[PDB]
Amino acid sequence: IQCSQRMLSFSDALLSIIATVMILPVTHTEIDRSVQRLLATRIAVYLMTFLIVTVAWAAHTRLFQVVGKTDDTLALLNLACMMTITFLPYTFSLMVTFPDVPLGIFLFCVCVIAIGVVQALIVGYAFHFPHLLSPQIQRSAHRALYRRHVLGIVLQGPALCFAAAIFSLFFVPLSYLLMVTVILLPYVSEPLSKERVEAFSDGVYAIVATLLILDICEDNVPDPKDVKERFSGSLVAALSATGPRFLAYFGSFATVGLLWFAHHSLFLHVRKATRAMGLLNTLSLAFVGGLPLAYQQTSAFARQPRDELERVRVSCTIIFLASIFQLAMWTTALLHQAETLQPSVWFGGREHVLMFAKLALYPCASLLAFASTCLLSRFSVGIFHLMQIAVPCAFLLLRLLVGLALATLRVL
Amino acid sequence: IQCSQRMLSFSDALLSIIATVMILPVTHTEIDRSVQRLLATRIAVYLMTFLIVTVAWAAHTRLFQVVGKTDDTLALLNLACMMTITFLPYTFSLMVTFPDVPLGIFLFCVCVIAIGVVQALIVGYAFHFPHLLSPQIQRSAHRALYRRHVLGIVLQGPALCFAAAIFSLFFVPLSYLLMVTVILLPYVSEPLSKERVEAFSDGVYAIVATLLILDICEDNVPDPKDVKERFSGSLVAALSATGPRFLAYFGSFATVGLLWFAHHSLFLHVRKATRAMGLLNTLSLAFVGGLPLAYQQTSAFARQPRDELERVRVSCTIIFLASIFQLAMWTTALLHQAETLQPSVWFGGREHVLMFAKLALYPCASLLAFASTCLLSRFSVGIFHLMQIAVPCAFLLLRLLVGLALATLRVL
Ligand SMILES: CCCC[C@@]1(C2CCCCC2)Cc2cc(OCCCc3nnn[nH]3)c(F)c(F)c2C1=O
Ligand SMILES: CCCC[C@@]1(C2CCCCC2)Cc2cc(OCCCc3nnn[nH]3)c(F)c(F)c2C1=O
Ligand SMILES: CC(C)CCC[C@@H](C)[C@H]1CC[C@H]2[C@@H]3CC=C4C[C@@H](O)CC[C@]4(C)[C@H]3CC[C@]12C
Ligand SMILES: CC(C)CCC[C@@H](C)[C@H]1CC[C@H]2[C@@H]3CC=C4C[C@@H](O)CC[C@]4(C)[C@H]3CC[C@]12C
Ligand SMILES: Cc1ccc(-c2ccc(F)cc2COc2ccc(CCC(=O)O)cc2)cc1
Ligand SMILES: Cc1ccc(-c2ccc(F)cc2COc2ccc(CCC(=O)O)cc2)cc1
Ligand SMILES: [K+]
Ligand SMILES: [K+]
Ligand SMILES: [K+]
Repeated sequence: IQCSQRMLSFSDALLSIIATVMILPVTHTEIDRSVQRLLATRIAVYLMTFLIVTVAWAAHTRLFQVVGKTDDTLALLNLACMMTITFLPYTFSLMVTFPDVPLGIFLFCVCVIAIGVVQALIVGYAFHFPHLLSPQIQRSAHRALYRRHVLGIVLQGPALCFAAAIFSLFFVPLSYLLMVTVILLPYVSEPLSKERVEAFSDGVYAIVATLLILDICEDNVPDPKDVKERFSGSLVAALSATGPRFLAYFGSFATVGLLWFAHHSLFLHVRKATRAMGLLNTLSLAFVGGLPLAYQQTSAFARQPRDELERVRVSCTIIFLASIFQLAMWTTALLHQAETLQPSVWFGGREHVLMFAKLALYPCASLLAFASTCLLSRFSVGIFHLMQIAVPCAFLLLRLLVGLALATLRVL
Repeated sequence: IQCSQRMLSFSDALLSIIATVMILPVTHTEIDRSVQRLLATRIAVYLMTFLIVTVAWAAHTRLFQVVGKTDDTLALLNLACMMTITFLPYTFSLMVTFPDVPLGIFLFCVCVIAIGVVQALIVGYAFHFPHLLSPQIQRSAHRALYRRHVLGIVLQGPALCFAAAIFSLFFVPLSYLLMVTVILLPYVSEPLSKERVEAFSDGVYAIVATLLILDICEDNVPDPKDVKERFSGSLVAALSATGPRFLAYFGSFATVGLLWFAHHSLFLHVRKATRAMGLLNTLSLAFVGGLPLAYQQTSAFARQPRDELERVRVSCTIIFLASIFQLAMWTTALLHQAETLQPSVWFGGREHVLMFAKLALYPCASLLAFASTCLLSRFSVGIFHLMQIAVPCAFLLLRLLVGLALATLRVL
């Protein structure tokens, strides 16, 4: 019997890595209609894999809410569960690459079944040793009903996927129907641990922020032969062609760091996060993962000014979605502010307006940038760059801006 | 004023990613003397970059031990510090690629100076607002002397690097001397936060464990055209050629997960980790990062049985080092067991022998495998595979094995 915080932290790290694995094929896509189709397919695959892995992570988190403590065998079983979960993105990609081949569907169903079987073994071991359960379960009137219930919840997905694996040899669309039902039913027919959500979001933000520096380190280190031959021995000339990559990395890191700053400030005032906030956070992270692609597109070559307008608009849309989902989380938590928010950030509270401005800095900025792309298109990219300069400073002097707005309201 | 656990957790995630960025060029090296030289250079670069980034992380951790709580401006300054640290591996690689070009040394010195300047700004802001400091520092009557000491500690590195940047235009070896002095002096002339060490190790283990699955997802998804052309439409035939990659991933994940299990069990019984344990943990993680390369080599083609012997021996050496440094950490903590270990794992304690066996499972296994590579070489790879099967099971039934050993001692 031992504490289980570090094991779940490791689980969150692994699950964030597995959720964000599928953004690498997107950011590595080369910048004609075939390229656009490939990019759309890769974006769709990334979104679906992120949603699936986040569903698996949510199931894991609400599984280990029941299993209070951990043990050596529980740690090994959790490691096995993590290994089985790590195959979700690759196997789903193989599935969607060959939709009419039953082998891909069979492999996806087998992966989901393996995850469910390991989780069922974990639950069975936990209930066989009651000291590992949470005190509420350890004391529950009918503890074994909770088992009959947790086994059903855990094994519902494996059963539907097993039936889908059956139907893949006879009727593939039916396999698709039950496979989508696996993810649909738990939400279409409860609080989520705030520590797990915080750790998953921190992992996702850390991974997304440092994608471009990883890529630059892997590829964009100048080669001495090319330095002495293409750039005539001038290392600064060699690094000049790499400059757009550095600018894209700086922009992506600044944006993702500021979004994480807003998220961190939001969650420092959350007492307990409902699953609606969990869904909104999942959507926010899914759209945050697309920021490096937007920055790569904007920093890329501009064949025509219309291409620059389109890329600036796309980047603004991605930023707007990624931040508006955080704003939606904040409003949803405000709806139940009695039990979800600290007294400081309640309606009319001390920090209410400050937090509102902190979470609305980015959506409004993206909205005005997108509006300028249609009204002041001649300066579009310029104002976009101005935004990249304005937003961090607005974060630096947010309290001063809020005080100025309060004074303006006071004199009005 | 707000709590600073999540900000430091994000910092640990970013720093682990930055520390482990440089193993990707190693695991992408495909395996005549030119290839060996390239692999040796890449391994040396990875080790040096990992050591440098771990030094930066240690400086950050012992910086934010002084700065107790955090604020909005402190969070933004920490983000800037993280961004400046993210350029250490790339700039060091550019430095070592062009040793005689002063530009690389100048860029490395500039990066270190920027990190130091941001940290000095953080310290100055913290001391200007005393409520952000730790209570020890807050109640101290020598706050000015404390500020002077932390400014000196933070800015020592920037000054030496600035002088090295001066000497790069006049005497490059002198720049090398002061640049190595930057890392040498703080250790050649104190406890380290256990949470920070745990988070950094968890990040490193999660990154190293899932390298091969990331690579497989990026590259090893079969292409429909090649599936229908090179494998005559047989998807199982296409996946068969990918099988060695899956085996290497399974082996690497199993080993890294078991090493993390031993590390987690070790640190669940640590009251406070001294910096000697920090150095040993740094070495252990540095050698853990080489496991995917060893597994890739072993799973690769065997041109000659001698090549298989050499690759098995290299993998065994890497595993032995990665686990023997954990064992050395455990023994060092046992030296000061009064203040570093819980009473259960003291000499003659309840869990002492169990933890000893848990941390010595892997070093002894690697040692016997390496010995068999010289005594029973005919079966070498076989016993190596047997080890990959034996060690996890030994972890599953470790308590039973320890009880059997205790009974054997009892009857003796
Ligand atoms: C207060 C201003 C500087 C703060 C900032 C920190 C603020 C806290 C979070 C981490 C990032 C942010 C920021 C933004 C940048 O955007 C510029 C895009 C390139 C470009 N070149 N021309 N137009 N755009 C940025 F470039 C930065 F370098 C930095 C930093 O170091
Ligand atoms: C209990 C035995 C299996 C445990 C293990 C899990 C147990 C929970 C913690 C993480 C590891 C580990 C493991 C190791 C493997 O490597 C052996 C290569 C075989 C081979 N080599 N060459 N031909 N065949 C392994 F292969 C596994 F499949 C599994 C698993 O599923
Ligand atoms: C054979 C391998 C590949 C997969 C095995 C999956 C099958 C055997 C497992 C996975 C989930 C399981 C099901 C989970 C849910 C229920 C509801 C319960 O009231 C009756 C048993 C039943 C119907 C289980 C039967 C067996 C089951 C379908
Ligand atoms: C090229 C530019 C950007 C780099 C600037 C770094 C230089 C100017 C800074 C960085 C660290 C600084 C030094 C670190 C601290 C001390 C100790 C103090 O008792 C005297 C000043 C002195 C010696 C500082 C002088 C200026 C210094 C060397
Ligand atoms: C209803 C059902 C469905 C599927 C499986 C199954 C089948 C194969 C497999 F590999 C693993 C499992 C799941 O692993 C366990 C599940 C439950 C239990 C405890 C139950 C009790 O106490 O009666 C222990 C282990 C079992 C029961
Ligand atoms: C001696 C020295 C060394 C380096 C710099 C320097 C220079 C540029 C820069 F951007 C930041 C810094 C460092 O930033 C601070 C330094 C000190 C203080 C506290 C005041 C005190 O007691 O000296 C607060 C912040 C300045 C003085
Ligand atoms: K590459
Ligand atoms: K990574
Ligand atoms: K990668």
